[PDB]
Amino acid sequence: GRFDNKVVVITGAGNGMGEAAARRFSAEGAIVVLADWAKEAVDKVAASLPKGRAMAVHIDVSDHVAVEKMMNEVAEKLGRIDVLLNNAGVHVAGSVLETSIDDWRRIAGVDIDGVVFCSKFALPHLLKTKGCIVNTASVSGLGGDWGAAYYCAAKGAVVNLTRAMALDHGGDGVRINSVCPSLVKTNMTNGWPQEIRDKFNERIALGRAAEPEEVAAVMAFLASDDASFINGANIPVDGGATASDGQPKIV
Amino acid sequence: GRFDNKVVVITGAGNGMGEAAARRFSAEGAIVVLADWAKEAVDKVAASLPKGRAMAVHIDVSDHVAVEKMMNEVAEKLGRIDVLLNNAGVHVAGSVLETSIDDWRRIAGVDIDGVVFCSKFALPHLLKTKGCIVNTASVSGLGGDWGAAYYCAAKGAVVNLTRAMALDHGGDGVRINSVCPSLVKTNMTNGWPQEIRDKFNERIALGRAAEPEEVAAVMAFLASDDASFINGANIPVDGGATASDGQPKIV
Amino acid sequence: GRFDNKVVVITGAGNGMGEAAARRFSAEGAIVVLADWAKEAVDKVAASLPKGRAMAVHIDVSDHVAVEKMMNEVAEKLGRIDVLLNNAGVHVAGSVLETSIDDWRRIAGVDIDGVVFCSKFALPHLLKTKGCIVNTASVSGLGGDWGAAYYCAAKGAVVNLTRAMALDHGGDGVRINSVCPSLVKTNMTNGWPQEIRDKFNERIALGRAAEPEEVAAVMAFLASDDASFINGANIPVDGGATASDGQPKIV
Amino acid sequence: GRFDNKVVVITGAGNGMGEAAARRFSAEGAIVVLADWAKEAVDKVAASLPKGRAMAVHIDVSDHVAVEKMMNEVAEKLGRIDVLLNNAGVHVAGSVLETSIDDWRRIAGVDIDGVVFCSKFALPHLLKTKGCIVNTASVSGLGGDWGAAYYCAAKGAVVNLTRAMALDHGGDGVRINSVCPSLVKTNMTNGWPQEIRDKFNERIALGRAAEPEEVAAVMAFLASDDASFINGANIPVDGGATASDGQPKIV
Ligand SMILES: NC(=O)c1ccc[n+]([C@@H]2O[C@H](COP(=O)([O-])OP(=O)(O)OC[C@H]3O[C@@H](n4cnc5c(N)ncnc54)[C@H](O)[C@@H]3O)[C@@H](O)[C@H]2O)c1
Ligand SMILES: NC(=O)c1ccc[n+]([C@@H]2O[C@H](COP(=O)([O-])OP(=O)(O)OC[C@H]3O[C@@H](n4cnc5c(N)ncnc54)[C@H](O)[C@@H]3O)[C@@H](O)[C@H]2O)c1
Ligand SMILES: NC(=O)c1ccc[n+]([C@@H]2O[C@H](COP(=O)([O-])OP(=O)(O)OC[C@H]3O[C@@H](n4cnc5c(N)ncnc54)[C@H](O)[C@@H]3O)[C@@H](O)[C@H]2O)c1
Ligand SMILES: NC(=O)c1ccc[n+]([C@@H]2O[C@H](COP(=O)([O-])OP(=O)(O)OC[C@H]3O[C@@H](n4cnc5c(N)ncnc54)[C@H](O)[C@@H]3O)[C@@H](O)[C@H]2O)c1
Ligand SMILES: Nc1ncnc2c1ncn2[C@@H]1O[C@H](COP(=O)(O)OP(=O)(O)O)[C@@H](O)[C@H]1O
Ligand SMILES: Nc1ncnc2c1ncn2[C@@H]1O[C@H](COP(=O)(O)OP(=O)(O)O)[C@@H](O)[C@H]1O
Repeated sequence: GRFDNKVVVITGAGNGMGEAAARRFSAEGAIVVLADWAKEAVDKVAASLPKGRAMAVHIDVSDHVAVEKMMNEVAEKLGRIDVLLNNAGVHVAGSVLETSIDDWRRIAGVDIDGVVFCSKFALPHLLKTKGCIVNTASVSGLGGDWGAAYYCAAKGAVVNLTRAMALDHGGDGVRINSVCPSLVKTNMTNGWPQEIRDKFNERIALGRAAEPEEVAAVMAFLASDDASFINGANIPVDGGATASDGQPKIV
Repeated sequence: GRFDNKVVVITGAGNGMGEAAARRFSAEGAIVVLADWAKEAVDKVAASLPKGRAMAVHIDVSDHVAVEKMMNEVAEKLGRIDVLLNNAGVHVAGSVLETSIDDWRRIAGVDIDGVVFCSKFALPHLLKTKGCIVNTASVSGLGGDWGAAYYCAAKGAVVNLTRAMALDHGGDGVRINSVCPSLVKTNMTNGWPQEIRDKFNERIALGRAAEPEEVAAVMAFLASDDASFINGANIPVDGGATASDGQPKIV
Repeated sequence: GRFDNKVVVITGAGNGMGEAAARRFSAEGAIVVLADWAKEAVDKVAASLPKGRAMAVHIDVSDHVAVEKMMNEVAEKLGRIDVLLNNAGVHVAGSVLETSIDDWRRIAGVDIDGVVFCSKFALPHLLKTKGCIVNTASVSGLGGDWGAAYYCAAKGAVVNLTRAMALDHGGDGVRINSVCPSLVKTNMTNGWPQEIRDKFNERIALGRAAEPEEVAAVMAFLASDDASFINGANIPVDGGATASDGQPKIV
Repeated sequence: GRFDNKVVVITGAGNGMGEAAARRFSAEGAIVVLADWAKEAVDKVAASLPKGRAMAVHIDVSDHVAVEKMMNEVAEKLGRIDVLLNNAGVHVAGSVLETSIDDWRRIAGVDIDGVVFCSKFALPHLLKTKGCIVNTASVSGLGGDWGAAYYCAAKGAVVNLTRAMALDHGGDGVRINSVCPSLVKTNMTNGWPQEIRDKFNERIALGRAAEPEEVAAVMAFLASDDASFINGANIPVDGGATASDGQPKIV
């Protein structure tokens, strides 16, 4: 019962890590708000969890007015917010020469503005509960990739905003951390050519992709009392990916 | 002259480190495009430099339409672009709880969008000259501050965009690097109280604020042949600030 | 019990975070080997734990002959090794100009050699259990201090040895990670003056020193199944210390 | 004449980067001490440089008594030391399971003790000239490699000792920085199988190995007045290697 009666708001709750986060927190006694643009996935997850202990909601995290209303209505209806998981995301592939101003606006709106807005509007509620924030960043926020320029800029914004907010609020009893996953098994990635999955298994020392549960576990730890002295941290959940200096594996 | 007949585009060239960069590159033979939204300031710097070797451009770098036009106009008139200094920036002080959505739009528009747009629209021209980009990020992009949340997110994006674009374009002969200053003596920090400045002399092991010329020296180095194997680097120009683990002096 | 019948070897187990780790793992069902060169201290901790579930080993971990023997003796008697906590450490204060070659030999022998030897001689046993290593490094290994030069070099080695061994062994089912505390309330720092401790409450955003139990909590997490995809990570347990760019508070 | 009449002591002066460093500094007016275990290479380089402006000397940098005598004799004979280049090195290949205690002693003696000892004994001389230190670290000190455990520990010690010493001495006017090269063209590496050199050209965005001159250039910059505000920095000279989060290049 690590999260007994704690109110956990999950943005991007309809993706693999979002759903694994929702089930892990629920299993540990949390009341879970599954917030997402899309309705089907979060409605199905919410319906699968204990009645009265899960609600699905529509949100555009790129919309600060909608975000502010969502955060106040959750606090009004459930009386508290204890945990924010900023798990919404969009990915676009390409260099800045292969990706449009529009692509940049899309990445920035969800991957940066979403973290800024949901953290700003949850914080007054988190300050009352001495709750915490866990951002879903990425190894792509700790270092660059080939062919994901906008994505790397945005997750780099999330990684450093995590540090800055942690300094601003940690002394008022609200810890702010991120998880920085590498390759996570979804149907997107299960479908990838074998040649591509092999290149990931070579660069990742554990030699496999993460299960979404393996990332949700770290999110749950970082929201737990055991993480009482972890603040402003960007935890690589990457089987060793970012532990390399970038030099090739030779035997 | 290290920069003899090289076209150097410098955003935020009307003041501080941009101005110091304009004088240093001009002294070393560069033709300098001075871009700024402070029309009088940038006109004065432009006019102070050798006739026919400097042109002022009145531009808000947050405007992708204006930026695209400037980069193509410069290329047409001067026949080339060798160096982009993404130096234009604005600061705002406070946590996300003390700074408005409008403060965020101002920070993100100049400090992220301006870097993204100027990089994107210069790059086709830099690919022809095998030129380079030097972003002015900040130590505020390599880690967090207390009370500059939006600025830290923005410079966070600049730091990781520097890495990603370096991976994308280095193989095509275009190096992308940043300088990451700590306290520099400019209009951006001239209002900051004495007790904060005194704490900077403690946290910076060199025991003083930087002169703008000291950062312009590193921008010139990073645009030089001597930096031919430096790519995707965020060079701290901070007198040791980021070298510290954040702990106070042990003795 | 998360660690039911797991053999956990803990260096520096007679005091501070090693002791707290011994109690936490023991509480969670571990059989604990308590290694220390403080024979009375480690005997007292060992004797305080459940009978037949703890053994004290009087060892100087800087001694590769003694370390090789302990690791093989433990494996013989207990039939397995599941977890190594490389926690033993000594501190010395000063620049290289104020600390002797003998100070360096003491720092390097315990703080680097001891980690290297214990890791090397445990690893054949951890490969059989698909166990893990948790190094106790320091924020003093992720960046510099004023006046702990030798200690910073040593913890520097621990941090990057953690990354390299993670790449070497993660694919064989052995995860290698560190915890990087800042100020923790132990014998190592109990002599440090009040003015320095007060500065720590400023530089640590949580505004307090860590309890040893708060670091032992993260060691237990990193040795747990919930850390199944964390490998080669240097987890800061520093209340935000390393999240800062080193600058003093901006407001 | 950037280094006119400045006394530059280069350890490891007989290797590719050592010789390129010696020629670059000499070209800029330096008086160069070429210090190395081996005699032939440094004698030949010294004999090739202006008479009265270069001397070759034997040193074991693993020997603190010999190092201390060398530093005092250079200061006695030439009257000053302005620059230390800590460029001595030994590499060993393998995990900790493939490399002996002896291998560790060899790596630690030259790659750590050499930097500690030469910096300790030069410093009193550098404090009189407000000179500087440039450590030859490695990307292998900024992150791990597969199959170089001891090497990664040692260069990780050099990277963090650089930070610590920079904090200790930068306020007394002695800046301390490192260069962190990746693959550098030598005959060792020119001879490598094409399959291995291809894997380096893939991970390095510039798509090639560094010339030793490209690393020497960065050493010369970091010792120059242009680097007046760079202190405690570990400059990647790696064509982008460490700019990657470790994820594979996919197209
Ligand atoms: N001063 C410091 O201590 C410090 C520290 C770290 C980094 N920086 C960065 O250094 C860069 C230069 O700032 P500075 O300290 O020289 O300040 P400054 O005020 O002296 O100069 C900044 C210049 O940028 C221009 N500018 C701002 N927004 C613009 C826009 N939208 N379009 C065009 N021009 C614009 C301003 O008019 C001004 O001339 C910024 O990116 C800043 O964030 C400053
Ligand atoms: N949207 C825009 O077009 C826009 C927005 C911001 C500012 N600007 C331009 O910036 C310029 C200044 O406007 P502002 O409101 O930012 O300015 P301001 O009056 O706030 O002054 C800007 C900075 O200059 C410093 N300063 C004052 N006197 C100075 C002097 N003699 N020399 C150098 N620095 C001096 C101030 O202390 C301050 O740090 C104008 O040209 C304005 O058009 C453009
Ligand atoms: N206390 C802090 O603020 C702090 C901060 C960061 C990291 N650390 C690290 O935490 C670890 C634990 O230290 P602590 O703070 O719990 O101190 P402590 O003094 O409470 O415990 C350290 C223990 O290690 C033992 N030890 C030392 N050298 C040994 C050797 N050669 N062989 C065997 N045992 C040996 C000591 O006898 C002692 O029991 C160390 O590696 C230390 O560097 C301490
Ligand atoms: N070469 C070796 O074998 C070696 C070297 C160092 C110490 N040790 C062992 O460490 C132990 C202590 O020796 P030392 O000289 O390091 O000790 P010490 O007298 O310096 O005390 C060690 C630490 O314990 C603290 N302390 C004092 N009273 C305490 C108490 N009642 N409970 C808990 N902590 C207390 C002290 O303030 C100090 O921080 C001995 O068992 C000694 O054999 C081993
Ligand atoms: N504007 C938005 N507001 C709220 N949630 C959003 C928004 N944009 C994307 N999301 C959600 O973020 C989650 C993560 O997106 P993504 O990383 O693309 O997941 P997946 O790869 O599994 O499709 C999704 O559930 C998606 O619907
Ligand atoms: N104990 C030592 N004292 C002084 N110089 C040393 C010592 N050990 C190695 N060196 C020198 O360090 C330099 C760099 O070594 P290394 O990296 O192996 O160079 P290379 O790969 O070109 O042979 C060499 O010139 C070598 O002789």
